[PDB]
Amino acid sequence: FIVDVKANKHQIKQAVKKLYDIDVAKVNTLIRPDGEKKAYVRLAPDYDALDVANKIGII
Amino acid sequence: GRKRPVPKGATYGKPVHHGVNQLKFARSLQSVAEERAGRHCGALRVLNSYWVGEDSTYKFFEVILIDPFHKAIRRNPDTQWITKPVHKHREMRGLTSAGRKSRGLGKGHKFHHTIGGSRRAAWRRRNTLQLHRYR
Amino acid sequence: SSHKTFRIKRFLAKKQKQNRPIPQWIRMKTGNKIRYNSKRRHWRRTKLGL
Amino acid sequence: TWRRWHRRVNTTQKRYAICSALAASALPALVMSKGHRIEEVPELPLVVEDKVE
Amino acid sequence: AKIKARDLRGKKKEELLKQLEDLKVELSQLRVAKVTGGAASKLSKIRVVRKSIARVLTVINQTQKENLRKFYKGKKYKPLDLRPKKTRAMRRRLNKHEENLKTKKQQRKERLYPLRKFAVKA
Amino acid sequence: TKGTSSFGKRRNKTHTLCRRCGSKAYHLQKSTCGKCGYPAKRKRKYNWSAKAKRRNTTGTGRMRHLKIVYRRFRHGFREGITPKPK
Amino acid sequence: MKFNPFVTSDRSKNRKRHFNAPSHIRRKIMSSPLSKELRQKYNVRSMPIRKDDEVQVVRGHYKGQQIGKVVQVYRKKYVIYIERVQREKANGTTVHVGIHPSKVVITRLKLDKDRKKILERKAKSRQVGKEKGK
Amino acid sequence: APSRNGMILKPHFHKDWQRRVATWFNQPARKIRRRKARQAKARRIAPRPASGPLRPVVRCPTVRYHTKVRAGRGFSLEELRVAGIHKKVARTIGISVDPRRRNKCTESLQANVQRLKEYRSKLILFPRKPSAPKKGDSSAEELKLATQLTGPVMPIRN
RNA sequence: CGCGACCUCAGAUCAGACGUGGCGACCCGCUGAAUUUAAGCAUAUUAGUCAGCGGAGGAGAAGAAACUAACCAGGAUUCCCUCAGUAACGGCGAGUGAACAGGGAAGAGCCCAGCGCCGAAUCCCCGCCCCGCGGCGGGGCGCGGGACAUGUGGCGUACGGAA
RNA sequence: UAAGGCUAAAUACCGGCACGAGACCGAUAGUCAACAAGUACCGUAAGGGAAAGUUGAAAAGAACUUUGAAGAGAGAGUUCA
RNA sequence: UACCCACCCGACCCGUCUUGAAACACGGACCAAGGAGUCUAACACGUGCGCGAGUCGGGGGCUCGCACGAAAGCCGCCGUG
RNA sequence: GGUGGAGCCGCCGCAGGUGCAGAUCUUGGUGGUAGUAGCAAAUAUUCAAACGAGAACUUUGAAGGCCGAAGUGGAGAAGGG
RNA sequence: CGACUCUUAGCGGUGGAUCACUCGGCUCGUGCGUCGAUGAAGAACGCAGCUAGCUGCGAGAAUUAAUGUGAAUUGCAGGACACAUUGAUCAUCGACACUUCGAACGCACUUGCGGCCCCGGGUUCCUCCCGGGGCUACGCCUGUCUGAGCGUCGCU
Ligand SMILES: [Mg+2]
Ligand SMILES: [Mg+2]
Ligand SMILES: [Mg+2]
Ligand SMILES: [Mg+2]
Ligand SMILES: [Mg+2]
Ligand SMILES: [Mg+2]
Ligand SMILES: [Mg+2]
Ligand SMILES: [Mg+2]
Ligand SMILES: [Mg+2]
Ligand SMILES: [Mg+2]
Ligand SMILES: [Mg+2]
Ligand SMILES: [Mg+2]
Ligand SMILES: [Mg+2]
Ligand SMILES: [Mg+2]
Ligand SMILES: [Mg+2]
Ligand SMILES: [Mg+2]
Ligand SMILES: [Mg+2]
Ligand SMILES: [Mg+2]
Ligand SMILES: [Mg+2]
Ligand SMILES: [Mg+2]
Ligand SMILES: [Mg+2]
Ligand SMILES: [Mg+2]
Ligand SMILES: [Mg+2]
Ligand SMILES: [Mg+2]
Ligand SMILES: [Mg+2]
Ligand SMILES: [Mg+2]
Ligand SMILES: [Mg+2]
Ligand SMILES: [Mg+2]
Ligand SMILES: [Mg+2]
Ligand SMILES: [Mg+2]
Repeated sequence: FIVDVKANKHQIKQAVKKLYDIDVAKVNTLIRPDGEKKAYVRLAPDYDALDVANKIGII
Repeated sequence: GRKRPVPKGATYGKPVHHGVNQLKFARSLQSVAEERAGRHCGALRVLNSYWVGEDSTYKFFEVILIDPFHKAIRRNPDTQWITKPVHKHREMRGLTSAGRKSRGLGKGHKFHHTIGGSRRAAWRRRNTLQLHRYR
Repeated sequence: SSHKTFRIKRFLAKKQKQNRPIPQWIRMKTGNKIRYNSKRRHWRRTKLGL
Repeated sequence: TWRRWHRRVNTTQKRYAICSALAASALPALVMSKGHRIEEVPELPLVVEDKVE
Repeated sequence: AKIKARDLRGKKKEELLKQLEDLKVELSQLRVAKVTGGAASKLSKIRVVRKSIARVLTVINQTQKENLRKFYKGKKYKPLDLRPKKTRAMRRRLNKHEENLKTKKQQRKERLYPLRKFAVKA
Repeated sequence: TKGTSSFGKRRNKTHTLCRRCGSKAYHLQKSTCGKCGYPAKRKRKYNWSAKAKRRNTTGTGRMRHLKIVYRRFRHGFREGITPKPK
Repeated sequence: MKFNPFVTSDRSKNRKRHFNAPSHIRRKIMSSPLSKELRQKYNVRSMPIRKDDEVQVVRGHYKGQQIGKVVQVYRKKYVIYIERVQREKANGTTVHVGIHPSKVVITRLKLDKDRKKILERKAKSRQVGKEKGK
Repeated sequence: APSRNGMILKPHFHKDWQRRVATWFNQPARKIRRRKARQAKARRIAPRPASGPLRPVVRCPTVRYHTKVRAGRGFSLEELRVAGIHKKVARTIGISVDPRRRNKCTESLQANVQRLKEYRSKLILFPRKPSAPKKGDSSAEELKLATQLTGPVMPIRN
C-alpha cells in the first residue's frame, strides 16, 4: 500500500482491517524517495492475499 | 546622564564628534519612565505622571495608565478618547506632558523651530524648493 | 548522507519530481512559448539548495 | 521631472496675439493661404444668424 | 446525475454522511482503476466524484453552522468562529453606542443653542 | 596550501534551512538565522539595502489572508448575508 | 469623440483587454450580424454567435451563398468553426478553417428560452431609444 | 572661480535640494479639488452665506499698515453686550466670535457694532420647525429668498 | 490561642477582555557620520541628513497664547504666496541663515484638576423577563455581586462662574 | 496666564488597491524583469544576480516516392509569398 | 564621376599628450550596435517682443465630466509685493 | 534595378536623451594566429568469437600484465544525493 | 587557364544590426486609503485524467455553495448532460473551508517528548493500551476563588 504520510501503523492496521474486511498480522512502513509512505501489510495465515487482491481489483 | 555607547573612547571621526562622558539625553527622565511603563503594559494606554521620590542614583516616577477597554471608559465620554487607535502609545511618539517638553513646542519667539507641526516638519518645509509649475 | 532528517528527505522528494521533462502534449497548447524545461538539475553540476 | 516644462506670456502680449489672429481671419489672402478652401464662400468675416446656436 | 446542492439542502444530516461515505468508497476504487489501466471513462469520473464529495460536505458544514449560529443567536457569550470577522482595527472600533453617546453637559448645549438655518441680505 | 588543497576538507555545515525564512541560513552553532534572525521575535528587515527588502515584502508571496481583504473592502466588508435567491 | 473618463481609449490597454478577456465576455465580442430577413422580422441588428446557428460566409477566401451550420467556437483562438467551411490537409484529413463572427452573417438563429428573451430585450431597447428620440 | 564682474552668489544648494523637490503638477487638479469643496459646502448648507459667518472690521497693526482694514478673526465680546447678542447664540447665528480682543476705543467699537446692527436687520432667521413661534422671520420674508451670499458677507472696503 | 476587619502582597489552565509581528511613501520620538565642502586643515558645512533605532493613521503632528505686538493695534493650528534669501552666524569665511506685519486656502472650537455647591446625584460586574441582535444595545425587575468616603455623578472653569 | 487635556478642515503621500493620461522609452532602450524575473546561476552568508520578444493570416507545420544505419537530402506538397 | 587593371609623379599610421611624433612614447586585431557638456537656481551682458513711471505673477479666486484640458479665458484681484 | 512586405515622407513652425574611429570606452559577434598549441604521470597489451549498418574503444572466451592485503581488496561518516 | 593571393564583382552562409510592430516599462494626474492571535505578513509541502514551470488553490486542495451570466469546454481524451435545464463556461462573490512552519502558542525544535479534559475499541475506569475530540505560550486590565504577612488594628 501507498499510505498517507502522517499515518501510524495502528492507523494503517485499523484502516486495512476496516475496509477489506480483513485482519492484519503486522504493518511495516517506509518512505519512498518521493515522500510516498509505503506500508506492506502481512495478513493473518487463515486469510489470503491472492484472493483479496482480486476483490480490491488489483492484479 | 548619557554616555556615548562605543567601544572604549573610539568615537571615530572628527574631534567635535569626539566625546562620550559628559553628554546628555534629549528627552527627560520622567518621559523615559512613562516610556517603559507604557511599554510593559502594551495593552494599556499611557496618560501622564507625578513624581514620588528621589535618590542620588535613581528617580521614582509613578505613572498613570488606563485600560482603553474597561466599559467604565468606552461608555463614559471624555475618557473615551484614549480608546481611539490614534493614541496608541502616546508616550513613544512624545505626546505626554513630559514627553512633549522635549520636542520644544509652544507659541512665540522661541517655539520657532517647531513652527510647522514639529521640529522635523519645520525644516521639511524650509529645506525644500517650491519649484512651481509655472515659474 | 544515509542519515537524513525528514525535512531534508521531503526536500529531495520534491526536487526529484521537479526534474521530469515536459509532457509533449504541452507543446500543442494554443499559445505556447515553452519547448524544453529549462530549470533542470543534474547531481554533478549545480548542487542543490544545500 | 523638475524641467521647466511650462512657460509664460504677458496678458497684453497674448491678447494682441489674438488681435493679430482675428484681424487675419479676414483678408482672404492669408486665410486661403492656409489651404482653407474658401472660394465659393460669400464673404469672409462670415457672419451667420443666431438661429445656429 | 450530479449530486446537486438542490437535493441535499433539505435532507437529514445522517443521510448525507451515508452518501458521502458512498462516494468516499467509490473514489478509493477509482484510484485503484487509475493504477490498473482502467479506462478514460473511469479516469474522468475521479474528478466528478472528488468534487461531488465537496458538493456533499459543503452542505453538511453549511447546515450545521446555520443551525449552530441559531443556538447562540440571542446568547451573549458566543464562540469565535461565529463572532463577526471584519478586521482587527474594525472589531476594536467603538461600539456604535460609544461614539453617539454625548456627555450630559454637551446635550444641555445642543438644546439651548442649536444652529438655525438662514440666508441673509434680504 | 590555502587553495585547492584546502578547497578540499569542506565536509561540515554552518548553514541549514530556516523554519521562518525558508532560506539556507540557520547557523547551527549560533542558532540565529541571519537572514531574518530567528529567536529574535522581529524580522531583520533593514532600510539598508532596499534591494533585499523588495525580495520579501507583502506582494512577493501569496497574500492568502491579504489578497481577499482588499476584495472584501472594495465592495464593503459585509457578512452573514447571502444574495437574494431564485 | 469619447468622453466618459472611467473608459480607456488607449492603443495598448484595450489591445490587452482583448487576448486577456475571459470567456464570459468573449460571447459579446464574438457576435455576428443577422441577415436582412431576420433583421427585419426581429428588430435586432447583431447577435452573439452560438454552436448550432446557421451562417453565411461574407468575406474571406471562400465567401459564398452556401448556408453552413456552425460546428464549434474557439473562444480561445477566439474564432468559429463551420461546416463545408474546410480545407484538405496533406494526408486527406479535412480540417475546418477559422472565421470570425464579424466576417459572417446569421441566416437562422437557433432559438431557445434564454436566447428569445435577449431578442425581446434588444428589440425593446432599440424601440425605447426611438420612442425616447420621438 | 569667479571671472571679471558678477555678484558673489551664495546659492544654497550644498545640502540636498534634489531629494526634497516639490513640483507642482497638482496645482490645477488641486484648483479643482478645492472647487468641489467651495461648491459642495454651499449646496449642503443651502440657505447660508456661502463665504462663511459675519466677521468684523478691524485695523492692521504695524505702523506702515495702519491705514488698512480687514476682516478680523471674530467680533469681540465687549462688542456684543452693546449689540444685545448672547455670545453662545452669535456662534449659531453665523456671527464670528473671537473672545480674545482688547477693545481700546469707542471709534472702532461702534463702527464694528453697526455691523451687527446691520446684520440683524438683513437676516432671515429660518425657523426651528415649519410651525414655529417668535423671532423667526415671516413666511413672506422667507419665500422671497433662497439666496446664498456669494462673496464675503458685507464685504469690508477701505 | 482563636476568630474578624482592613493594608500590602501572592497564586489560580478561574470569568471575561486585551497586548505582542508585519507593512512601512507620507507620519511622530531619538540617534546620528563620514565622504563631502572650505582649493589643507581640525573651526565650520554635508547636517539633525543615512544607516541605526524607536512609534502611529487614512492621513500623521499641533491647536484654542504664559502668543503676537508697539498699531489709531491683532487674535488657536496647518498650508500656499509673501517677507525673502532679508534681521544675525561664521579661521564674519564656506556657508549658513529665520522670523514679525499683508493676502489667500481653510477655517470651530472646546474640554479637565482644584474652590464649592448638590443623602455618590455615580460607576462597574451578575440573575429573570420585555424589545434589539452580521459594528452587543436599550427597557424594566430583582437585600444578586463589587468600586467609591484616600471620593464616584450634575453645574462649572476663568471669554467668568457660582450663589 | 503655564505645571492637566481633545479636535475636523484645508495639509503630506517613490508603500497598497483602483484608475486616467503623455512633446516618453521603445526590447544592448525602457524598471533587474514585454517572456519560467527577482526567474536561471553564483557565494557558506550578508548578499549578488543574468541572458532571452516577432513563422504565417491558417499549422494549411513536407502526406507520399525515393536515396540514405541514422543525421541529412531529391522529387513532391503546402503556401500571395 | 564609380570597378578592375595599367602606367608616370607624389607618399610614414591614425588619435593623443606634446618646445618637438612615422616614433625604438602610449590607445588602437576587425565589425556591428550603445557612448560623453545634460537639467535646475542664481547672477551677468548681449539680443527679441509687450506695456511704459510701470510693469508684472503668483499664489490665490471666478469659469469642467477636459476629448482637445491637467489647456484657455477672465478678477476693485492687479496689488497685499 | 531587386526584396521587402506596412506604413511613409516635402515645406512652415515648434520639441529633443541629436550625428563616433579614439576613451586597456559598454554589449554581442568575428577573424588572423590555425587547422596552429596540444590529447606525455601509474612498465601492457594480443588473439579469437559475439553483438552489431558501423568495432582498436562494448561483451565472452583464451593468452599476456599490473594493484598486490600499509591494495586499485571488502564495508561505513561527513559530504554527496 | 597550372596552385596561392588581392581587388572587385555574380551568387551559398554567419551573424544577428537596421527597419517595422508591441498584452512591458517610465513619467504625470485622480479616487479611495485594505493586517493580526477569531490568529497576519512571510515560508514549507502538496493538489490536474493525462502536468515539469509559471500561475490558482488547500486533504473539501487547478476549488467549495450562491447570483448573474448565460453554451461551451478543449493539446488530447473523457464525460454528464436531457442546452424547456443554479443549465456547460466565466465573473462575481456573500454561502462553507484554512495541509505544515511563522508574532507560531504545552516544551522543544529531533520532528521528540508530554500534561490535563472528553467520545469510539479496550476497559466495561482496570489501567493501561489502541482509537477519537477540547485545552496547555508570555504580558497585562476588570472581576472571582484560594492564600501569606511579629503591616495596622478590632474582638477575645
Ligand atoms: Mg563535484
Ligand atoms: Mg463636566
Ligand atoms: Mg474663505
Ligand atoms: Mg507596530
Ligand atoms: Mg581639492
Ligand atoms: Mg578640503
Ligand atoms: Mg584631505
Ligand atoms: Mg566639522
Ligand atoms: Mg547641524
Ligand atoms: Mg544648518
Ligand atoms: Mg534613516
Ligand atoms: Mg500666527
Ligand atoms: Mg495649554
Ligand atoms: Mg493632541
Ligand atoms: Mg490628531
Ligand atoms: Mg534583445
Ligand atoms: Mg532590457
Ligand atoms: Mg529575428
Ligand atoms: Mg529582430
Ligand atoms: Mg516573401
Ligand atoms: Mg601633462
Ligand atoms: Mg626613436
Ligand atoms: Mg600614458
Ligand atoms: Mg527624446
Ligand atoms: Mg552610434
Ligand atoms: Mg610496482
Ligand atoms: Mg562496495
Ligand atoms: Mg538580440
Ligand atoms: Mg533587434
Ligand atoms: Mg497577619
